[PDB]
Amino acid sequence: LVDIDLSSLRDPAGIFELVEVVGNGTYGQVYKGRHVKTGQLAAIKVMDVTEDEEEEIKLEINMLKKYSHHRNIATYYGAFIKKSPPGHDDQLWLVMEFCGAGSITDLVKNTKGNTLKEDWIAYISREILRGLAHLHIHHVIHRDIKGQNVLLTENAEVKLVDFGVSAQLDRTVGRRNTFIGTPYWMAPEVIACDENPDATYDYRSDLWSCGITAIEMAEGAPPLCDMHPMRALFLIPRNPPPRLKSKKWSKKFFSFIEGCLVKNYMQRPSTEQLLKHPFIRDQPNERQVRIQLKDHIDRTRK
Amino acid sequence: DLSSLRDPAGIFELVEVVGNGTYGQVYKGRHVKTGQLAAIKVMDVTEDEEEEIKLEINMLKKYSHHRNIATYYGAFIKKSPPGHDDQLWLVMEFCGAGSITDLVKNTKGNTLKEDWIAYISREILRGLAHLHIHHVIHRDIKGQNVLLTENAEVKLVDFGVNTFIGTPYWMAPEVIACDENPDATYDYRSDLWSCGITAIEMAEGAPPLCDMHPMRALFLIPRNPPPRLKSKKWSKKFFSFIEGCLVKNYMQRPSTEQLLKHPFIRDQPNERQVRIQLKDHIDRTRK
Ligand SMILES: c1cncc(Nc2ncnn3cccc23)c1
Repeated sequence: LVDIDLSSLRDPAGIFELVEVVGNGTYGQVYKGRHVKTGQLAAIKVMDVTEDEEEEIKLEINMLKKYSHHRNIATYYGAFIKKSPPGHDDQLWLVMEFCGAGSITDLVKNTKGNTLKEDWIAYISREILRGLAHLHIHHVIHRDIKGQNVLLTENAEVKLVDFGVSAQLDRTVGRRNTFIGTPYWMAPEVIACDENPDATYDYRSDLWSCGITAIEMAEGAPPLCDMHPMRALFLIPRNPPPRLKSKKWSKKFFSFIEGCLVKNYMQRPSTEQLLKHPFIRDQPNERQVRIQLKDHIDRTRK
Repeated sequence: DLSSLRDPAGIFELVEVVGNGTYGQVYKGRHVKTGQLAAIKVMDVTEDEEEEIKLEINMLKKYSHHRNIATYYGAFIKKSPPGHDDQLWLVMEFCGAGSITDLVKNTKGNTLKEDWIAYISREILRGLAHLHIHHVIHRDIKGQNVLLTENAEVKLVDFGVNTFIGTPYWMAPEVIACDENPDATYDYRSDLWSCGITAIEMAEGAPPLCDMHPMRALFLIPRNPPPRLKSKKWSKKFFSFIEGCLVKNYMQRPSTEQLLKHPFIRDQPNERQVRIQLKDHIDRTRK
């Protein structure tokens, strides 16, 4: 798009507009929007921000790493501030490519038995991996791969949520930064312990999260769901790699999970290696899966 | 019943973001009909929730009636259009002077006078003593949850409160799971550790380890010796009070009643003047 500037905080007038009526009290909810110049739909994350946070947002935007677009990433369109008079708070807008069919989590929640068919898991997992491969080659770690951050377009295209990942813009607004988020999709290396005191992310941390997302697609929830988050945090580096509960799954799927879920990131395969895994590489029903997913989308849209 | 909750249209308007009790945001709310101020904790009702907010509202109305706890007014449901969750509005007492964190950040040198720390710490302890006798653990004592009214009254907010971990800096060692503590216990005494961290925050402008990434702070809290005031300027009674709050093993940590008898808390002859001095600061902070 012609009027996109990812390096500056601008007024959205004449660039983007909300289509849904946005009320009072926003803190990260996503609304249908539109690119004014092209008419193309957009997803707009809206947050009420203080005058102080706006100054901070400006610096964070300067630190945004850049990367070309990719069919498996919901294109990030920038950050905007919609001004209010002094005293009353302004609103930060984070703008992204619109994905109509909702998240992978909603898809599984809406599916009978909260389990997706294996060939659907293979298709979705490959698209996630292709999205990650693109970020990784540009030296960007997603950091929040989970079913809720993997979206479907109307045409069953798979896209990773990008509301400014290379500077975690959506997890800093209302002091959500000082906070440890949800731990269920966290790799062992991102959690500090005796052998790992400097809990440092690596590109490979996204691959562990991708494996947890594949279990989430298979069982409707990540392995340590409902457990107090502090206990999940203690158990992740200690427990054996999570494994699918049901015996119904193919050997290739169990094998794919073993690849993602190597606890020691130094021994965990790269995104390129996981893309060559038979579960991902061999998809002869790929044409049909898209058709099957596209029908599930159109049937839930009523 | 949750269905009995009315729409806030024509009753309350959201003015500006004041805090965050995450879940959701906290707003300075203006009563449309009277012009009177209130704090509004806005949250999306997944429902799901149902019992979760029902028991939050239940404990808000049950325990808000103590001079050291901000009083609960009522609740509203802002019905949202399809495709979005409805919003729950919890209306609370607006504490005009803001949080003790803001107070210290606005103070020159990011340090409060010792007799102010003693006064604030005692009111926190009195608020905690009320919750503890009613078998309630606050679980989130920190400068951001300790507020000052315009009359320099000290009030606690966001008590008795879930798949995410908040900020870890004020967490007691027992609330953090490790080899020797796999269960991550919450005891009434966990609030006392947090109270000690809040006293350091009042003294230095930030809790110990504020620098560290939250995950690293989480690893260091059970390992590091009890935090201690950096400056040598503080009195021995204040160092002694911190030693009392900051006993790492909660089984050996004094109760709220024992800490209320500590000389730093018990001996406050300038109590009348401190309130005057605090009221002066808050009324001065108007620009
Ligand atoms: C409930 C839960 N978490 C935070 C709050 N914050 C406030 N509440 C009341 N007055 N006030 C003035 C400034 C900030 C606040 C309340």
